[PDB]
Amino acid sequence: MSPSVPFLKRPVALDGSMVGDVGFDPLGLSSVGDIKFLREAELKHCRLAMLAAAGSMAQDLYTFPGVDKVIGDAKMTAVHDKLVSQGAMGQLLVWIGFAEVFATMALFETLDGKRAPGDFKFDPLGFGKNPEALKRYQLAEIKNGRLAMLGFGGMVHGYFVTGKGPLELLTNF
Amino acid sequence: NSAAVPFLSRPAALDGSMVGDVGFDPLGFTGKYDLKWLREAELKHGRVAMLASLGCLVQEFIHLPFEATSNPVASEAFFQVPSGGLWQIFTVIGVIEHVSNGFNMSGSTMFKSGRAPGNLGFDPLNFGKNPTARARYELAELKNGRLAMLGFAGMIHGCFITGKGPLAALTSLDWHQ
Amino acid sequence: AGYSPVPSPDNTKETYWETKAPSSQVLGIGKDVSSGNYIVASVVAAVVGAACTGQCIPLTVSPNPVFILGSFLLPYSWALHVAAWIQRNNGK
Ligand code: CLA
Ligand code: KC2
Ligand SMILES: CC1=C(C#C/C(C)=C/C=C/C(C)=C/C=C/C=C(C)/C=C/C=C(\C)C#CC2=C(C)C[C@@H](O)CC2(C)C)C(C)(C)C[C@H](O)C1
Ligand SMILES: CC1=C(C#C/C(C)=C/C=C/C(C)=C/C=C/C=C(C)/C=C/C=C(\C)C#CC2=C(C)C[C@@H](O)CC2(C)C)C(C)(C)C[C@H](O)C1
Repeated sequence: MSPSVPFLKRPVALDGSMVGDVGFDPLGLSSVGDIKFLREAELKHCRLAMLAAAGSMAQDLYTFPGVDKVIGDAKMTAVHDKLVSQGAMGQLLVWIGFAEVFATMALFETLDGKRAPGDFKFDPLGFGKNPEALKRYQLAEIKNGRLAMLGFGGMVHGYFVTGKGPLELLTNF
Repeated sequence: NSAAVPFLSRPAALDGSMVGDVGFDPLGFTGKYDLKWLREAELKHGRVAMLASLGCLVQEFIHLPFEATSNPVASEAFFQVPSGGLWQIFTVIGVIEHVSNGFNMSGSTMFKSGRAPGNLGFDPLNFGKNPTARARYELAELKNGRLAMLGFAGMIHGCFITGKGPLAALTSLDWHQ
Repeated sequence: AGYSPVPSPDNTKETYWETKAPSSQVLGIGKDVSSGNYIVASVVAAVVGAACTGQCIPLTVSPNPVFILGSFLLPYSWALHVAAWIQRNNGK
C-alpha cells in the first residue's frame, strides 16, 4: 500500500485522516511516540521554516535602515552571529520563549485531546471561516511548510558552500 | 476555551465572577492558590505601582528644597536621600499594613473576617456611593494598577540603563549608536 | 496489612512476565516499533557509535560535539538489539 512509497506497507499509525497524509513513513517513525506530538512538531517546523525562507529572501533584498552599519557584509548565519553580540537575537529569544511557554501549555492540552495539533485559534483576518476553505488552506499550509523546510535547508547550505544569500546567489551563480 | 488565550482551556477557578476576569491564567496559579489572596496581592501591587510611577514622574520635575532630595533619577534618589527617612517610611508602611488588615495578615487569617479582596475600607471622600460607578472604577483600579505595575517596571529599569529620569530617557532616545 | 496504598505514576501497567519474552509494554514509546526497524536501528547505531568513538579515542583538548553525541549510540545499540529480540518473540 502506502501511495507515496508503493512498495512499502501503509504506515500503521497513518490512516490518511490528517491533511497531507500520503502514507509516507518508510522508517516507521510514527510508530514510536504519539502522532499528535509529531504533527504539532511538523506544523511548528513548517511555519518556522517558511517564515525563515521568506526572511532569507527579504533580508537579501531589503535591509532596515542602519542595519548595514551593524552587520557589515554579513549574510544569514553571519548576521545571526553579528547580532547576537548586539542583542537583537537575545530579545527575539526572550519573546519567542514567552510565546513558547504558552505553546507548551497548548501542547499539554493537545496531548490530552483538548486541542487539535497546530491550532492556536489565530485567525484575525478571518480566512478559513468556510470549512472547505479551511481544509484547502490546511493542505496548502502543510505543503508550503514542507517545501519551505527544504528551501531553507538549501539556502543555508548554499550560503555555507558559497557565502552568498539565496537571491544574490541566484542572480550570478 | 479562554477569552484571553483562545487556544487554552478556561481556568476552572475563573468563572467571570470577579471584576477584571478575562479567563487569563495560563500557568494555573488560581488552581494552586486562593483566588481571594491572589486578588488582594494583585490590587496591592497595582496600587503601590501606581503610586510609585506617579512618584517617579513627579520626582524628576518637582524636588524638595534640600540637596539630598534633588535627584531627577529615582534609583539614585533612593540612595541620596537620608536613610532615616526611608526607615521611617518603612515603619509607617508596616503599621498601616498591620492596622488596615486588622493584624489578621496571613494567607489563612486575612479573610476570616470575610472582607472582600482589595477592600481595606479606604474611601474617605465616599466616591463609591453609586454601585454602577463603583463597578467600573473597580475595573479601572485593576486595569490602571496593572498598567502601572508594568509602567513602573519600565521606568526603574530604564533609570538603571539610561541613568536619567523617565521622561528624560524617553525624550533622549539614542537613535544613532 | 494496614499499610497505605502505594502511589505509582499514571498509566502504570503490569510488566511482570513469565513468558518467553516480555509483553512489549516494557518498550514504552517504542512498543509499536517493528522488529526489523529495531534490527536496522541497532546495526546503524552500533556502526555509527563505533565510528564516532574511534574518531575520539585519542581524546584531544577540543573534541567534536557531534562525535561525542554519536558515540552514545554504541550503548544505545545494545538496548535496540535487545528490543529487536523482544519484538521478534512477541509476534512482530
Ligand atoms: C504580582 C502581581 C499580580 C497578581 C498577584 C495577579 C493576580 C491575578 N491576576 Mg493578574 N495581572 C498582573 C499582575 C498580577 N496578577 C499584571 C501586571 C497584568 C497585566 C498584564 C495582569 C493581568 C491580568 C488579567 C487580564 C487577568 C488577571 C487575572 C488574575 C487573577 C487570576 C490569574 C492568576 O492566578 O494570576 C496570578 C499571577 C501571579 C501570581 C504572577 C506570577 C508571576 C510569575 C511567577 C513570574 C513572572 C515573571 C515575569 C513578570 C514574566 C515575563 C518573563 C519574561 C522575561 C520572559 C489573579 C487574582 C485574571 C482575573 O481577573 O481573575 C480573577 C485576569 O483575567 N491578571
Ligand atoms: C523602520 C524601522 C526600523 C527597524 C525595524 C530598524 C531595525 C534596526 C536593527 C534591527 C535589529 C538594527 C540593528 C538597527 C541598527 C541601526 N539603526 Mg535602525 N531600524 C529602523 C529604523 C531606523 C531609522 C529611522 C534609523 C535607524 C538607524 C540605525 C542605526 C544608526 C547608525 C548610525 O547612525 O551610526 C543603527 C546602528 C538610524 C540611522 O543611522 O539611519 C541612517 C536612523 O535614523 N533605524 N536598526
Ligand atoms: C495564517 C494567517 C496569516 C498569515 C500569515 C503569514 C504571515 C503567512 C506567511 C507565509 C510564508 C512566509 C510562507 C513562505 C513560504 C516559503 C516557501 C514555500 C519557500 C520556498 C523556497 C524554496 C523552494 C526555495 C529555494 C531556493 C533554494 C533552496 C536555493 C536558493 O539559492 C534559492 C531558491 C529560491 C531557488 C494572516 C496574516 C493572513 C492572518 C490570518 O488570519 C492568519
Ligand atoms: C483611593 C481613593 C482615592 C484615590 C486616589 C489616588 C491618589 C489614586 C491615584 C492613582 C494613581 C497615581 C495612578 C497612577 C497610574 C499610573 C500609571 C498607569 C503609569 C503608567 C506608566 C507607564 C505605562 C509608563 C511609562 C513609561 C515608561 C515605562 C518608561 C519611561 O521612560 C516613559 C514612560 C513614562 C512612557 C480618592 C482620593 C479619590 C478617594 C477615594 O475614596 C478612593
